[PDB]
Amino acid sequence: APQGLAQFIKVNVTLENGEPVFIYTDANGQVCQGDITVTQAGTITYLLNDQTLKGLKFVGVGFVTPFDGIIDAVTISSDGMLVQLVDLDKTPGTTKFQFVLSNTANTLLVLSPDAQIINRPQ
Amino acid sequence: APQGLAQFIKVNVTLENGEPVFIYTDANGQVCQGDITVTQAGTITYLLNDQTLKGLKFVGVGFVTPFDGIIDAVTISSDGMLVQLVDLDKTPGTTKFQFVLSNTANTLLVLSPDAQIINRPQ
Amino acid sequence: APQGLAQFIKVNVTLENGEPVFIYTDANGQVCQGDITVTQAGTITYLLNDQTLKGLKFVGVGFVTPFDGIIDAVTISSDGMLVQLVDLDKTPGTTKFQFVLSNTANTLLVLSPDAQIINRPQ
Amino acid sequence: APQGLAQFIKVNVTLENGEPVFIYTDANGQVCQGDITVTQAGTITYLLNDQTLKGLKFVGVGFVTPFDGIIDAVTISSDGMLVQLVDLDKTPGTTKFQFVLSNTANTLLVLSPDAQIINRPQ
Amino acid sequence: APQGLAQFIKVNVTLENGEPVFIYTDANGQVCQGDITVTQAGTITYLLNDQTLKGLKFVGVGFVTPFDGIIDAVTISSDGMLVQLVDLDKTPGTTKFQFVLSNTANTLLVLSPDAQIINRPQ
Amino acid sequence: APQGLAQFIKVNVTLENGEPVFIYTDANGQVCQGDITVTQAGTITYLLNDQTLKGLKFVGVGFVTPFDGIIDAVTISSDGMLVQLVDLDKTPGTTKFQFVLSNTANTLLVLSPDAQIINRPQ
Repeated sequence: APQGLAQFIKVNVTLENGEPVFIYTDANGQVCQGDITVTQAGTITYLLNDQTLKGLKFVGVGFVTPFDGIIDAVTISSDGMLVQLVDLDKTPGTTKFQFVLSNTANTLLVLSPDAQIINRPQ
Repeated sequence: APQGLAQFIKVNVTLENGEPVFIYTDANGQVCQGDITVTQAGTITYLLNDQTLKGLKFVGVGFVTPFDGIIDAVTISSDGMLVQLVDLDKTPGTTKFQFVLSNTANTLLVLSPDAQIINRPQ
Repeated sequence: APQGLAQFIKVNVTLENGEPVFIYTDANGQVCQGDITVTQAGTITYLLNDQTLKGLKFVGVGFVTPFDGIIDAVTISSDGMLVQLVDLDKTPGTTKFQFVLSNTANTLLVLSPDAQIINRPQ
Repeated sequence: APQGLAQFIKVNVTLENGEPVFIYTDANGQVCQGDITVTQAGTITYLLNDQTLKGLKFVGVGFVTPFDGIIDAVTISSDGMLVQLVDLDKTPGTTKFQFVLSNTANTLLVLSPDAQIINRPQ
Repeated sequence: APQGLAQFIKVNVTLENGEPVFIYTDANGQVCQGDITVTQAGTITYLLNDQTLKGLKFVGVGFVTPFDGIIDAVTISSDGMLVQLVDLDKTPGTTKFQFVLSNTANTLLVLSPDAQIINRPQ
Repeated sequence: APQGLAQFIKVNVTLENGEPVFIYTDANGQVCQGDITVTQAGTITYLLNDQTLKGLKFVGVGFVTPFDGIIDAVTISSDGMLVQLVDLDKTPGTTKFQFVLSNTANTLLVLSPDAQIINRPQ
């Protein structure tokens, strides 16, 4: 049976001047931008590395255009350390998303700056 | 004992071209922009009017700079129809925020475009 | 646009003889009774100051007559440190309510003695 | 091995004059008062029969004196139709409790009038 | 009014070779097997004694044949330390169940080996 | 940067003789057994196709040996329609797991029969 591709990205969050900074690293330890191109059906797994001491946990992934069909689903682990995107790469196009996190310092949700997914179907 | 001001804003969400559009109205029924100036301690109450048929519910209010002290706390009702901001208007400045909503069509979170709160202390 | 009033009350909880005692203070640090009169639309914000060492968190606000229309809605923060009442002060009358809290010592919910809200519309 | 007693009570909730009325029935279909005497270790199982059309669900059982040791624990089913009290009947005395329920009409919690448990150890 | 029987079982969980082992004890401190015979309507209360240092909490009780009517309901305490089974012992027969637990080491659920309930109605 | 493999399995659940039957299908529509061999780091995505009319939702994936390191993490979607396993395929060996589901007919959790994951590292 046909398999897709599984991509793995670490979401490192530090504090600079009291506020969160999101640094993505790839499987080689290379800093990468937030943008991903998807060229076949698959998954994108984001692992949280919270270095802020603010108790960050993923609560989901947010979209300004959530019905565009670029990302099919979001799954989250019980400890808020992992989020995964399912992308069946049927609908071509681009979508902008932001990570949504809770914190233990206050009751405000934390948003990352926007990142982009580009689908190029097969 | 000293009282603050309570502001009330309706968050009307429609669909245009399949995607959500956020229209804020004030207590007079006037369309207003998302930006609010806070000139003393108080609360801002947002009531969801979901006209999308996508089962939107508030899940919180998100901030790219959540530790800036502009908004002190966020409260949410059990049905996801109300969110309230507490703003003690001690720390002057401006912060950008986006509403975060769940939907019943898919498992992606919905984000509004950004809005601004400006604190001018007394 | 028309604004309402935002009232702020601290809910101090101590232990006397092993059991919780609720002491309300107002914005001046004055001990006040639990009763509030509402004379226009607005909000009431309750901040938990738990001095019990029993891990108290708000889980809601309870009413024996919940459909009386005196309080329109209750919102709660994610950390259980704040609850807010929305009172549009359209329907005149009085309602009795009790704070509902979880604790970390056991699986029983904690109730405050009853307090009253009196609505006097404009 | 030693067994305790399991008591079963139906919590019938109707609306009279728009507001909830709690009617307890016992295993014979007899209306009973809310008060129970516990004369050995055991459980009390409360089954919700909501006749209000307000979508009531148990969310817990509340106590003004939650650390008195009369009731050891509360368990709740996932559908909010059952709550159970564990009473090891070690500590003698009496405690007053109220059922705490959510509803689908508004975001206020619903409280029953108080009921009493009397422990008489063996 | 007619009463049933309340049974009490402690679910002791240790680690052997890095993995959980479930040891049931009865009200006398005797190790018992997981199997219970129910000969009249009643409850079975399971208390978690987690000796693993893996932060185990009950999240429910699972069944391969959940619609067989042997167990009528499951209730759980807010701290995940207690689960209770309601067994009205109307439908005779046997059912196999496993405890379902969360842990704080990872995001996998923990299952006990299967145990059996045998109903013998009156 | 290095990518893994993403596998996709549909979890079809029917009722036979009143009880759930789990039928797995692969990306070709072929019925497959529950067992999967993992030969490099990647993800396994399970999509629920509930044909039971019992309101099944995934609540997690359970393991009798949850600390064996075969599966690194489980993620779940907000609607309970998807669960995903992360398998970094570092630790070789085999583990047995069961799907854990809630239902809307009763408060018992639903377990699948066991399935196996076999890790063969690279």
